[PDB]
Amino acid sequence: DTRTLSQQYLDDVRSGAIVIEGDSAAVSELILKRDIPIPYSYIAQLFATPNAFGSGPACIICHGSNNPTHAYRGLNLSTCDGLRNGSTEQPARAIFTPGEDPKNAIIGRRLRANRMPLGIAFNNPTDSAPILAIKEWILAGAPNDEHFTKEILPLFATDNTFGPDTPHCTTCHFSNQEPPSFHELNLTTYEGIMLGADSVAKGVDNATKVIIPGDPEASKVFQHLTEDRMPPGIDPSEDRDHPNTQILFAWIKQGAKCE
Amino acid sequence: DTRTLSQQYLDDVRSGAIVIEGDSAAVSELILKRDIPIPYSYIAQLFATPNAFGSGPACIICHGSNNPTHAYRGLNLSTCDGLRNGSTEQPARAIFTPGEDPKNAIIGRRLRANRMPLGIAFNNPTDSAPILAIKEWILAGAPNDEHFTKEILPLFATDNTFGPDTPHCTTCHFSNQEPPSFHELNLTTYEGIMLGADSVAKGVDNATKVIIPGDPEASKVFQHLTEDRMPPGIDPSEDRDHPNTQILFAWIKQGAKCE
Amino acid sequence: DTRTLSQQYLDDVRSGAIVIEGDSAAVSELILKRDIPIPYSYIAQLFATPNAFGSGPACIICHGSNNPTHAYRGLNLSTCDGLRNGSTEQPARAIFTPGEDPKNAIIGRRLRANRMPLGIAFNNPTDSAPILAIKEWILAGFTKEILPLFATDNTFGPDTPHCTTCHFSNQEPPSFHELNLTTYEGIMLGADSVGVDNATKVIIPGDPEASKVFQHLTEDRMPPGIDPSEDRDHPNTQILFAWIKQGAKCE
Ligand code: HEC
Ligand code: HEC
Ligand code: HEC
Ligand code: HEC
Ligand code: HEC
Ligand code: HEC
Ligand SMILES: [Cu+2]
Ligand SMILES: [Cu+2]
Repeated sequence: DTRTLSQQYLDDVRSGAIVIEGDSAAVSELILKRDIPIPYSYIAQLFATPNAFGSGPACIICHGSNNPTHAYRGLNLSTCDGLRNGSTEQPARAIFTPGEDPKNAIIGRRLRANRMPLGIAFNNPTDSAPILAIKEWILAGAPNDEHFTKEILPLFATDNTFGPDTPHCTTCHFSNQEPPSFHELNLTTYEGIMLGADSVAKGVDNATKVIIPGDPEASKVFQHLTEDRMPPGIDPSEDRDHPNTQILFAWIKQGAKCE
Repeated sequence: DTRTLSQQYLDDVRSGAIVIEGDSAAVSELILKRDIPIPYSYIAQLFATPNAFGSGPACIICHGSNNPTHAYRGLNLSTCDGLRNGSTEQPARAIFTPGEDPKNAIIGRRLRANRMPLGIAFNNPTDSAPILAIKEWILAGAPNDEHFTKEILPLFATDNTFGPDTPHCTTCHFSNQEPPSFHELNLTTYEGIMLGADSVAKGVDNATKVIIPGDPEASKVFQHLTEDRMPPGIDPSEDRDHPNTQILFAWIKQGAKCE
Repeated sequence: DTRTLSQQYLDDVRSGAIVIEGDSAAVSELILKRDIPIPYSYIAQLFATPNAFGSGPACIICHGSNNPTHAYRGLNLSTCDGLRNGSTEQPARAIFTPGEDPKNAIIGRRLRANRMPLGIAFNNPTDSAPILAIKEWILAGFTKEILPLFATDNTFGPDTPHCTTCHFSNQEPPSFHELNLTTYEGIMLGADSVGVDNATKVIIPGDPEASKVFQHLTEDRMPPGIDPSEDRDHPNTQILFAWIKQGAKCE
């Protein structure tokens, strides 16, 4: 106990414990690192203010109610209870779990995860023929059979597969070396797809699995194929590590408290 | 219909009914088109936040009371009731009518209509001699008589008429061909003035009469001469179709409900 | 005199009393000039909103409480009484005085005074060897121990220009705010000597805290890491000062 915020700051400026890289810095090093408590009052404002996590209309316009005709998915982001409840319209689901890191919970993917193939517009269907094919393949336990090789593998290497005028996934995900291949993810072979991302620069048994056999809902490929970044139409190049995103995550790790 | 937002959406991307042009898109096709209900809470934030409709101070600073010594025109934009009442200081007048399209109501012109001649500074009087002349000419039924040709017609073709270092209207409004004449409006002759704008590339059925004989208050000419765009000093080139404006308009058409 | 806001305006467009220079103008000529009353409701929104005075996180995040372990300096900017009270943590002190101009008060300096040397990062210490050397000299009311620090590169932190880089002459361009930091007299005369006997005094002997030099050396502009070139006369700053001068009223 006992040592003040001011006291640690004076000590950390002294030790060089504060590192400054593309500030931002004020937030990572003085707010998150020292685990300062975030009031719901600030979070409420975030969901209610246009451009709060990146370019686009305020979240509560489209998600301002638990009535599915007044709000998409009957998701009410405008109150603390509404946030904690998540989507109401069938199929109902929480968009995060209080006290747990939401980085990969639904609210996190919707704020940070660009839909794939990178740049594809939201008015392309998320239940098209190929997506549904990939879905069934994952359900099937993600087999390396004849069917996969002829009917599934080329989806990652063929132009205009998931919408008009879009590049094959293989354009950007084709090796295990970062530069030039993003997240060290290789989608050219079965072996590469099941291996997943970040397999070199951070373990190989600690790879970020991108297909989870039997569970399409949790498979990062399927998610990126079917989930549009919010607010709809946001440009993929907008900061995925926006301070407001981070502060929101912090408030959730702290218990998503209502005061 | 009794169909939910989500359902309308999954149906609209499939059919291709969603058109994307320079977002904007999220707002026009998902918010306005689907007739989503706008809460007063958001509107309040619009009038209380600086730069909400384009660059400048928050509206409620200058319009925060029905007491004419605390607020210009005794106009209170800070409460729902204040909005509905409008300007209180004599001459008292509503600034919109609940349930009616406000695009050309007082609130609409003050957000979207740049004062003419374009760019003229707001510290130029709005009751100068030329304006009053034009006012009276419209009161008289806008005759094409001897008087008009001599005393009124040149007011649109003479530099520095409505203020210092301002170009003649005739600089930008001189034919019915857009490029080069703005809004296809011609102020060089009586015939052109009564004809009005937008009569050509979209026909005589999208014509916009710009002088309404017997009513200066309703004549778009008189309006542009006397009404400074808000907040004062806002650059003419600021988006005249700001999303928050479009949302403000929507809330008014829905009835300006206070919850 | 008993004319409404609207009436004063019409008289002022007519009189030419309204002057427009790089707007900005609406707030200086219509809000501040006519002393429109500023509501606390707006002021609260200012401390609660990110980027309200320039780039950076909202003030009430780091200063949201009178508990020095939940808010820096035990300063609560999130309530009206919190504001008036100021810093709770020792040394406890108010950050402004209601009814008095706050421009060079603590809240004003933190909004408007870029830390020196210009551009210096906030993770550089403010009780380092050179600065502490200087603190005692002002307390004392020389040439070898104090003076050279203003013409020396990398004095107060790594990769920083010597103060003399920007303050080396008598008039404005190329010397900012007409201040010359190379000699004893230029330092005691102060800035804006072109002045010359009402020049903005920059050192107050016996009082480090009111000496503008000590202030700029030890006080980081808020929010921390804000780029020095961000408008130092932000309209929201000006409105806040207006609210303080009006009595810092809570209703
Ligand atoms: C309309 C203009 C929207 C705005 C503004 C925001 N979102 Fe949204 N959201 C919108 C649609 C059409 C959908 C898909 C609906 C469907 O039935 O498929 C979504 C989806 C979400 C979700 C996921 C819902 C779920 O998994 O059950 C989330 C978590 C979400 N949106 C959040 C969100 C946030 C945080 C926003 C502001 C930054 C935001 N949305 C804006 C439409 C619109
Ligand atoms: C470049 C033009 C790309 C194409 C084509 C595809 N993706 Fe992509 N991917 C790209 C980037 C820049 C990123 C990083 C995140 C960001 O939005 O900037 C990603 C990431 C993924 C991931 C997540 C990886 C993780 O470690 O969590 C997945 C699962 C993914 N990409 C899959 C994927 C698929 C299936 C694609 C084709 C349909 C595809 N990507 C195309 C860039 C590009
Ligand atoms: C002062 C700094 C102002 C700010 C900020 C805004 N407005 Fe304003 N407004 C101001 C003046 C000096 C005037 C004209 C006064 C006169 O006596 O003629 C106006 C006028 C309006 C009106 C017209 C109402 C009428 O009855 O004629 C409207 C509807 C209006 N202003 C709205 C408005 C909005 C929406 C603002 C924010 C975007 C806004 N004003 C800012 C002074 C100031
Ligand atoms: C160019 C430098 C212009 C001068 C000089 C004047 N106006 Fe104009 N006007 C201009 C533009 C670009 C527009 C479109 C709206 C915008 O703000 O960008 C207009 C519009 C009008 C209108 C309304 C037209 C409509 O379709 O409703 C009117 C009635 C009008 N302008 C009249 C007008 C008068 C009387 C002028 C001289 C005092 C004048 N304009 C100058 C560009 C320019
Ligand atoms: C953390 C991320 C902060 C944000 C956001 C803001 N400020 Fe701050 N402030 C912060 C620190 C680390 C310090 C120094 C602490 C120390 O012990 O020296 C300060 C200091 C101030 C002060 C001075 C208080 C005093 O007693 O002298 C003031 C008046 C101040 N800060 C105000 C302020 C404002 C107005 C902010 C938003 C615009 C703001 N701070 C943001 C940390 C952080
Ligand atoms: C530029 C490269 C600078 C260096 C190096 C130093 N200062 Fe400076 N100073 C600079 C500017 C552009 C300004 C104007 C205000 C602003 O923040 O932009 C200032 C201001 C001061 C003042 C106050 C002047 C006044 O009229 O009140 C002081 C007292 C001051 N600066 C002192 C100072 C010291 C002690 C420096 C080195 C240790 C120093 N300055 C370096 C630009 C630059
Ligand atoms: Cu302890
Ligand atoms: Cu029906």
